[PDB]
Amino acid sequence: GMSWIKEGELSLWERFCANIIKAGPMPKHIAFIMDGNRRYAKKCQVERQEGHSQGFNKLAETLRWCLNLGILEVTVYAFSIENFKRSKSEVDGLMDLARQKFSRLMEEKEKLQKHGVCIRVLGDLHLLPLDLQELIAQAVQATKNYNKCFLNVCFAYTSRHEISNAVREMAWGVEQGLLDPSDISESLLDKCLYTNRSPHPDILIRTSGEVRLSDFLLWQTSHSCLVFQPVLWPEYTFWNLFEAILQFQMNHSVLQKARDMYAEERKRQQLERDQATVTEQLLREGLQASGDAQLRRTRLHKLSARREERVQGFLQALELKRADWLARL
Amino acid sequence: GMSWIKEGELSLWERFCANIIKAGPMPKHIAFIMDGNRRYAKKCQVERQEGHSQGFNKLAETLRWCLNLGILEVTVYAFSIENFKRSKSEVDGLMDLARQKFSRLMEEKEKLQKHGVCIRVLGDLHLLPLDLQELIAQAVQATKNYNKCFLNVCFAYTSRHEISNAVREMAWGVEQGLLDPSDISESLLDKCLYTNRSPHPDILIRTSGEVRLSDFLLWQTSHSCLVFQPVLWPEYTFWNLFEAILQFQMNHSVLQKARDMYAEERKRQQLERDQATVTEQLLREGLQASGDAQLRRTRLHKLSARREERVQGFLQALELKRADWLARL
Amino acid sequence: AAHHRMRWRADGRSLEKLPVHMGLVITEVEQEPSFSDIASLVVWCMAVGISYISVYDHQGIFKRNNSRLMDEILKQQQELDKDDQVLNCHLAVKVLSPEDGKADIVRAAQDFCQLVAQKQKRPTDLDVDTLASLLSSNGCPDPDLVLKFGPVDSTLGFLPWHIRLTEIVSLPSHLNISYEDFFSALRQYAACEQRLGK
Amino acid sequence: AAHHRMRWRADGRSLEKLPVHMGLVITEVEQEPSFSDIASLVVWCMAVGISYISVYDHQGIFKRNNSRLMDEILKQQQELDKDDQVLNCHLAVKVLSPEDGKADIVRAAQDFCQLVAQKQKRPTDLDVDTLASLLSSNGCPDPDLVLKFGPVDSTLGFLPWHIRLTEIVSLPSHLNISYEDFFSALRQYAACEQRLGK
Ligand SMILES: CC(C)=CCC/C(C)=C/CC/C(C)=C\CC/C(C)=C/CSP(=O)(O)OP(=O)(O)O
Ligand SMILES: CC(C)=CCC/C(C)=C/CC/C(C)=C\CC/C(C)=C/CSP(=O)(O)OP(=O)(O)O
Ligand SMILES: [Mg+2]
Ligand SMILES: [Mg+2]
Repeated sequence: GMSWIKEGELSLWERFCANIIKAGPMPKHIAFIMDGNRRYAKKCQVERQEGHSQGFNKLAETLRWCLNLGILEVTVYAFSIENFKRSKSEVDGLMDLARQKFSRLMEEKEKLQKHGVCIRVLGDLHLLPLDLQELIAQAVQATKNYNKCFLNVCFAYTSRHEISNAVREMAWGVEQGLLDPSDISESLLDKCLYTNRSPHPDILIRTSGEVRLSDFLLWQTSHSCLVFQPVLWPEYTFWNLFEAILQFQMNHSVLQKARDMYAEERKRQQLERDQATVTEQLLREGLQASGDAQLRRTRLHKLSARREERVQGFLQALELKRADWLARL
Repeated sequence: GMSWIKEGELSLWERFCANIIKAGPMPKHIAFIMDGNRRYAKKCQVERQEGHSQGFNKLAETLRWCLNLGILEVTVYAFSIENFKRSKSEVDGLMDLARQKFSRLMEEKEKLQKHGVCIRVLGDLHLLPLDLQELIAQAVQATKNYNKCFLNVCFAYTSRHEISNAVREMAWGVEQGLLDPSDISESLLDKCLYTNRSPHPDILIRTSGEVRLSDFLLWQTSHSCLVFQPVLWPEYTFWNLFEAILQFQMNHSVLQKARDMYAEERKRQQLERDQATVTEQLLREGLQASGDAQLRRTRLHKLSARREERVQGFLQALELKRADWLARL
Repeated sequence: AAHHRMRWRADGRSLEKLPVHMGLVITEVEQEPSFSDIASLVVWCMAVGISYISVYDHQGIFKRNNSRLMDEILKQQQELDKDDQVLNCHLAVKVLSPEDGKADIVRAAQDFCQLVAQKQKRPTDLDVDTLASLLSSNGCPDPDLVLKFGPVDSTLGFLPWHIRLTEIVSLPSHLNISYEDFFSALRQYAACEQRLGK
Repeated sequence: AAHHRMRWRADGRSLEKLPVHMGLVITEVEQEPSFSDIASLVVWCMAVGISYISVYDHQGIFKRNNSRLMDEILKQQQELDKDDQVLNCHLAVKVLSPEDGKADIVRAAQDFCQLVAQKQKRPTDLDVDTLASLLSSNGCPDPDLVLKFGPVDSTLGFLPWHIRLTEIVSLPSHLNISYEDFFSALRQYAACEQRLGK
């Protein structure tokens, strides 16, 4: 019923295969690099603006496929910072498309509240036209408290800009006294990305023949099933999506083993780093020579606890700063 | 058939109760402080030498009880270094008893080889008369390769002298280059005691009304069931022994829990000590900052291995020095 | 006054003998440690005239909760110049654990074997009298009496070297210990007899 | 002569383009590592003219067995002045593991946040160009091409920051890799096209 998710059920064959794969592990979060719109427009002999508009139609149809498959969170690469280097005519065309597609979202409100659709827009959003920022902000504010499904539009986004911003936020926390520099950790950087509300994608899909990530979710897709498919994005089918899920299911056991051992090893190296730090403060100022009193055990438990409360207080400030939005008004 | 273990089976009631207790944990090694011979002689109005001779009769009878109960290793306190301060007449009487009881052992050889009786005599044996040393050495040499049951006579023994000698052996190993001083450990000191061939006693029994250990197996009985019984040693009965075993069975679960946690804690503190040592050599000479290469893991595995071979080579020398016996000739 | 100090001193002086060093071995560790009972025992030894008291448990709980125990001792000692009262208990009271037994004898062996390596000492120079002076309690006598509380019939690794002649008296629990029970164990020690091998 | 050096150089020069930095991601770790196959790939890149080669596995086996791999590389490089041959491979070859990716970006964040704490730098002074120069590979280009071997469809935490534009070509196994297979992947990279957002 809405303009951002098409209304339609799976056909018999799609439903049947879906039922079969749903007997195994299913992805929770799928990320799309929607690529090939312009080649598709040239192929059909239509204007490049119609290639991109067909691209939005395929998005809405694909979110319906995910929702029918029980995949409730989707991240899409809608506009790169690098895309600002296209012609004004083409850049204008994409901003105009976003102006039209957003706001249509707003007209279709309550229908979003009915389906529980939370819409997040992630990127260095200050480079967008001011009107587009206010309209993005209104859509994000309205769907803030919805949780039946999640769509993350990466607009004016690159991964390096996202990662550089996450460091800057951690540096801001140090500058304001919320954190010590020793509090920085891989898990802390996770919580300072724009994607911090969602788990890392199970699958990265990139369409058209390109076998590169193009500055998209580099941090987040380090252990994700990577699927490169030749199809141009406006011609994406249910079966392209199905094939990608089959790829995920084939990799799942080894990819989870690797994911588990990475986390097992990262925590083990953090224990060694803190164990040596507890000894450094213990080797200094007298000698430990302990022992039954379990002094090192208490200093280590107190070390992580005081570290936990600092980062927890730091994040409440970071969300508060991110929630402060004159733009929704 | 032998003069050091009486021949006789359990009566009906002893056999019945034995069967019942053998359904639970049974001691493997019991240590006796055989005390009260002289008060017993005064009580029966016999000479003090007959009190001590009744004391040997009770030993042989008690080893038969243990053997019937399936308890195959026994350690007894036959003569303290402190006992040298008794009168010459009394000291002479005890040496003469040992001269007679040993050598009778030698006459009863082959009967020891038939029952697999290994006889060990532990103490600062150089303070004994030279003839008594040669006769002890002949008995110990003859039963060296027997293993059906074990009796350890502590003769001219104290625990402090035993512990001081164990340190001296470890110091000797350092002096000769077999060990580094950092190789000394609680487990190494265990293997340098005279009792090193036997496990630590499950029970310490002391007879007569004395509630002290009198420099006996202090290191070895740190987690042993201590049983103090008023009975004078020449009047020891099967039921005194039975009562002590019941005490052991009552303490067994908590005593093994304490024994297990002591060993769990001792090994944990040794890991911390070596972990910090591996870092000290790693913090010195560059910085570790590791890591995936598992450098600390290899240095720790190599540390204990080179420690194991040193102590293993040290002990082969210690037994060789202890086996070198002009005295058996 | 108190007064009461004189009465307790007259109790200790009336015994045939009194321990100079006493150990308190607690074999059952309670969930919330009963410091008050432990502190009462310590204060009674001090009031009757015992110079050194060692508190021990196999799991090292009292060593981990040392300041809560000293606080309870000094609170109970006021009833019946805090710095003088504090150091007087730091010098008479030690809180021990397994590491103070076998691990300390191993520490003394390493240090002496370190001197054999530096040619400063010979293995033969380590008699039992030398080893005794190298332990942590070099300037404090061996325990004369040990009060062992609880259901375990073991010293549980307490000072194995020092208890060669210690009298070991057992009481089923420390949990509501009374002065009469504590002093009854003192009468048992006073009547003990040590012949020293003779 | 060899000679063969000229033939391999003519192969690299014939391609429309060649990687300056290439990564080798091994997603399946063999029981006894196949250093010879890995060493052959490294030597081929050097012979055809690739300046930097990074070897990677998620479990850090090649980093733990670094000298066995460099030995095999230099052995295979002799066929088809050892100090000059050694340092030439120490400078062109790096053996990487997961810690060289996300853990290194965290290291750069700690050091910069250490300067914000010392008032030597401001958070706003950290643009994407500054962060790039603060990483471990500050003086070495980003990988142009990654050859990924084995059955896993993931980069497994390899240099997440540096692979923003890396072409990723997949081969099912490195286990008996041939020059023709390796050079076929080079033809794929040569034909790749990067429009840089335009
Ligand atoms: C944010 C925005 C613009 C619109 C909002 C609505 C929305 C999320 C639409 C989906 C985003 C769509 C349709 C396209 C993504 C923009 C884009 C240039 C993708 C690469 S296709 P290329 O042009 O590169 O084609 P070739 O590779 O063939 O050259
Ligand atoms: C080694 C040797 C001597 C003989 C070899 C045979 C042998 C092992 C015999 C068993 C050892 C025997 C019988 C007695 C142990 C010697 C002794 C003085 C024990 C304390 S009884 P105390 O005299 O103290 O009696 P109270 O306390 O009433 O004064
Ligand atoms: Mg494109
Ligand atoms: Mg006696």
